[PDB]
Amino acid sequence: ASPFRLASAGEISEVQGILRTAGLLGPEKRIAYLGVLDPARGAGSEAEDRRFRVFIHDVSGARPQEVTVSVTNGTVISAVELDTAATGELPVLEEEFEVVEQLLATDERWLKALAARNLDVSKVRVAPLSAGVFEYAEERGRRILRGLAFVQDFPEDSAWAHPVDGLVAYVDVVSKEVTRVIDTGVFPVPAEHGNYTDPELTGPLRTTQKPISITQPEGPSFTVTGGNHIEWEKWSLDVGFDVREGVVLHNIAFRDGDRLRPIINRASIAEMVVPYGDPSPIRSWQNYFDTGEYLVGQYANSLELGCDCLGDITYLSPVISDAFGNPREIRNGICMHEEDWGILAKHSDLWSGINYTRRNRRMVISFFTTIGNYDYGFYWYLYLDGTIEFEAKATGVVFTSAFPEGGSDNISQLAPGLGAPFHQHIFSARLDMAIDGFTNRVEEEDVVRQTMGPGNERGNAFSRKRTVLTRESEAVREADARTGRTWIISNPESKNRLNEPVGYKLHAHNQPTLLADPGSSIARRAAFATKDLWVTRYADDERYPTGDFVNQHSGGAGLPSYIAQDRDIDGQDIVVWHTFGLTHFPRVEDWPIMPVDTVGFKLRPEGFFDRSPVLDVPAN
Amino acid sequence: ASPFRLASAGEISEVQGILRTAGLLGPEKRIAYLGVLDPARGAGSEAEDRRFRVFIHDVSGARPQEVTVSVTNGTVISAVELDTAATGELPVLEEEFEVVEQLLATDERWLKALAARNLDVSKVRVAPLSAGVFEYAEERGRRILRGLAFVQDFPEDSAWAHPVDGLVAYVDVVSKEVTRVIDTGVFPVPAEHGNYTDPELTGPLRTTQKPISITQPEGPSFTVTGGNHIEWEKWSLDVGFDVREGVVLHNIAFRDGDRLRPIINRASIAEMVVPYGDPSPIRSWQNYFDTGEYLVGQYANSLELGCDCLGDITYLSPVISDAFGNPREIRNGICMHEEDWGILAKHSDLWSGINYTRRNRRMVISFFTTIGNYDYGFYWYLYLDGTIEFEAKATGVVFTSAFPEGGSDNISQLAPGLGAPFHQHIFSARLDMAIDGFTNRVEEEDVVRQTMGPGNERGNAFSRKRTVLTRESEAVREADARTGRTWIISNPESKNRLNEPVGYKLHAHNQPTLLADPGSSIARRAAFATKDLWVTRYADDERYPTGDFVNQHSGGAGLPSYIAQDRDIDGQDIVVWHTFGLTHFPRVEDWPIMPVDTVGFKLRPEGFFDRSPVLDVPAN
Ligand SMILES: [Cu+2]
Ligand SMILES: [Cu+2]
Repeated sequence: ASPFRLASAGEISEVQGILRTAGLLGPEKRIAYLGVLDPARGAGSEAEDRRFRVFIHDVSGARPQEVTVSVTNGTVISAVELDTAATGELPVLEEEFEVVEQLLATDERWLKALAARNLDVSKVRVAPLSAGVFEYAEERGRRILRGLAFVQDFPEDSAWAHPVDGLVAYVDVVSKEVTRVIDTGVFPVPAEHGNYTDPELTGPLRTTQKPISITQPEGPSFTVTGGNHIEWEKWSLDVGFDVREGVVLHNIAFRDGDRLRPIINRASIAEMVVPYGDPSPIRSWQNYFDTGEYLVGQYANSLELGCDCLGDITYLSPVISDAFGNPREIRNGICMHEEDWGILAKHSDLWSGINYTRRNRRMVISFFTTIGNYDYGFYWYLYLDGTIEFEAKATGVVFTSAFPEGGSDNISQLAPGLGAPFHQHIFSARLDMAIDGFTNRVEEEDVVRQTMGPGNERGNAFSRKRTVLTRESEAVREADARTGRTWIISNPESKNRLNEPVGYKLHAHNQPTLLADPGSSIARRAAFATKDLWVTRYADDERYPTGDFVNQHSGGAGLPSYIAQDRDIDGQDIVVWHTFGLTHFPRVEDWPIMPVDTVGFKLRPEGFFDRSPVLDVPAN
Repeated sequence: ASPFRLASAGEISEVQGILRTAGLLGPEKRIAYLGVLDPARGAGSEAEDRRFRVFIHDVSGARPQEVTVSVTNGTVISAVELDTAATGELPVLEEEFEVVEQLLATDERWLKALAARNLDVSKVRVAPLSAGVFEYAEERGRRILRGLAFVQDFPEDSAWAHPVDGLVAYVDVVSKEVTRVIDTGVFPVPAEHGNYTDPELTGPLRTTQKPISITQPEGPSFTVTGGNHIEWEKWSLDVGFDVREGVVLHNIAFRDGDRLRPIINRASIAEMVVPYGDPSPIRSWQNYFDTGEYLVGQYANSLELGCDCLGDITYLSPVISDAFGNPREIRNGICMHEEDWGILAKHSDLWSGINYTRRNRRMVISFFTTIGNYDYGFYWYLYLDGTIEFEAKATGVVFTSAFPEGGSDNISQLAPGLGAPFHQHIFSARLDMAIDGFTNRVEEEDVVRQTMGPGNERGNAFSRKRTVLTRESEAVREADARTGRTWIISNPESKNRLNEPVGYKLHAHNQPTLLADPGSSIARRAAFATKDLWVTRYADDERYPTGDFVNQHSGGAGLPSYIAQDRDIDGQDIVVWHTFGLTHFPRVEDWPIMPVDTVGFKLRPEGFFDRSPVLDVPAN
């Protein structure tokens, strides 16, 4: 049995049983996070000790704990109470989100505000959002949620079309008290509806699209063994799933003839922040840490065939735990399939008379998640030529506000009186590198322009330069699209036939990074987002760029803390953290429902192979 | 019917008859370029007048002429003699390429160079490349091609694997003289073959790739009328083909309700430069102007179904003129098909209970060309949401040299002793803008970061700024990926319902531009490539960023010349020229045959529509 297989429903139940038996899961206990711990550093280590990490919250306000249980031996390996005001609060529970609207509905200040706007309280939906850490000392140690109002005229109506601006409430979800209600002024509530399903808005439906059928008469080319192990066109990997990160890929390797050579030990989107740049007090605290605070894997959708995933699809239905330890499966939550990718290589040679053409194809592993108004698709691609690529697709309904009279420098109009606060969606891919094994290093490669003169008389010469990042204090790098900056992860002791260290080159999209002022809370809490690439010495306890407990943490927690250790990264077990995102000034065509936009990165072999790894692909 | 239809065989033959009748096409004349001209500006279209422009070369050595004929009226509109030493030589003739190897084979200095290397002349292929303008005063006014040697061991051998470095010959293709033979020293000639079809090199072929059947049961969704008029999912356009530019798109328009709205009047890749960065005198003059010097449309491949173009494909077989004025058809030279493009939009709403998912698709129009060792595919994409995108695909065999013992800063090693000089593939897309008509303008949009303080107390705010480029003198812009710089083309007199000028935003990949020293011959001849964006006031004689005659032509024509006019581009008939390219540092993975690498750009609607233009897309 592989130590990388997906956690079984019975394993979750087993952790529940172990926890309750240990008396760590009473009536007031809630599992805020639960996930298996994959194998520590070993090699010939065979002791199958399946362990799970759990964050246990206490509804009575009693200190929460971080517990590690061995589902194999049925024991509690560790259990530590947490001082949340120091180390941060646990992830928000879905139940806590639910209580916000309820409480506000019976709060005088809230009802007072709704009354002044002639808004029927039973029609007002509340988006219960993370609070972060700002200037309210009373919040330290307490679990707060901040709610924003949206009018829903009827059950099937889209409330996002009707933001109630000038109003925000702060709710303590444990004592269940409305700590604050702020009403800066009445703003008219956008009247037009945004029901993209209403024929009055859609108009007659197109009858012009003919069907495109993608089939595989002989089935797929990849094989799935042990439930989540993929073998496809020389590639080898394990598809894992975590409630916090979503799909995680393990042991990405390419079989170069005889040997199965490792490339990336673990690949995942370790974080994703969505900061808002509207200076209004109503939204200036708004910053979603979808992965850290909400847990994107928890909200994974059940993908439909022919709708979400077209073609010959192979599904994985991961199992997560609920607030009480009961296993829950996300039916068809993961799509696995291979798709045509046009031309791989082509050449019509005059001298030899040989005309050669080959088609490319990509293995696709994906999942979609819904975080309130937004929906995000996470796609990992494996190409025939050895390229690894990640692509995040953003859709959903844009978060609205009112559009100020006289316009705004931080909000765009989408409809009459309907505003759309500017914001970014910034991802962090954590890549536990394993280029032909763990001894790796990273070089920053810049294009080098040369001056016309001796040795370059015609001024046509251009070169390249590579700077090795030796210590962590010099591994916080920024982009420079102008000089064609990329980053190469190589293995100093593994050379190709030309006696050069094998490698893989990371190609970033060079999108803008965190725009917020450097002294802001969000710049402190999402420092990872302020730079494009980070390199750290590997450590089993350094899993997220923002830290373990992101919710309401004061700042400096993940990457900036890890880097401060200043460890040696030159030819060591290393991890690459790549920051990449979309800076969003919503447009009229993003309303009522935003068409997909994407961001990503990819890594290509750079002297990894001895020649093209795709010479054996047939004509077809 | 449509003045935008493709030139027919008959029209070509007729142009030949008109030139002949006019005494402009006797036995010593050769057509170096022939193409139909676009209808003149202004709705004042007094019937059909199909005019063609021709560049006529004289094999006896007499001055060439540029001629415009009205194939409709059977007249010569104009015909002028060309002083090629001032205005540039005509594009290279296919026949002139054959010449080089032949002449060299009988030259004593050449045979002497070959003998010094123990190479059999009958086995030495010569790559006859464009000359450019350097320090050879004797070349002024003459049609020169420079030759580089490659050993081909047998008929089916790939000579690219065996470059003969240290040797270059200059040849006058009209007087048929070998003007120069330069030998800098013997180099070992790389021995390994690069026969990617040799079973011994490929190893047994994979038997693991199952079929991926892409079919359209009811046929395609697009219609082709009048030979080249395409109508697909609200889009409307004409697919034209020019021997110099290749596929050209005309009258790109989107049907918005009852109104056919124009977006781009004309789109084409107006130039394509491939500069080499090896300071060796053997190659320091190497710079392919594939479009301007070689003419990409003339080397377009015949695309095979199932191999090059997969799915339900509608082909176009454009007609070009051979060197004598006879028409020549390029069978299946252009592919037109629509393809699935994943998720268009997706949202699962808690509050409304509505889950919505829609698929995207794109109209693809492409062709592939072969310029000696390389092959480039040109792909234009039209998406359901109104996005217009271009993608250039680079493949084939890389241009080799010897890898110097002791390494190199401008050449990389691909095999033992085999080098690959550093180079770039830079394109220029000419976009004759028509955003809701000709009255357009361009703004450069930068993201704006804000300082924490009054009005932005929490330092989270970020904005954007737009600068209107009013005169051509301020319309030569550079990229700034750091500030998310983009360019918006709007129609100041056409507003969306929110009273905002409709527009389209151009998203560049922000790859490095021309690396050469600014004082070099290439920097001046490919000045366009030194900047990302140029905007000009439309002129019927301003068609190429490099001018009409690029072959052995110095700076003095093209964009830098047009720009000096400093015309008004603020709310005028304007043209956008976007420079974008690849910096290729050849890797071992690119040998023996290069796997596809890509580059491009796209334009997305920016307040062009009144809401998402895809609400009428059915689920089915
Ligand atoms: Cu957004
Ligand atoms: Cu290249």
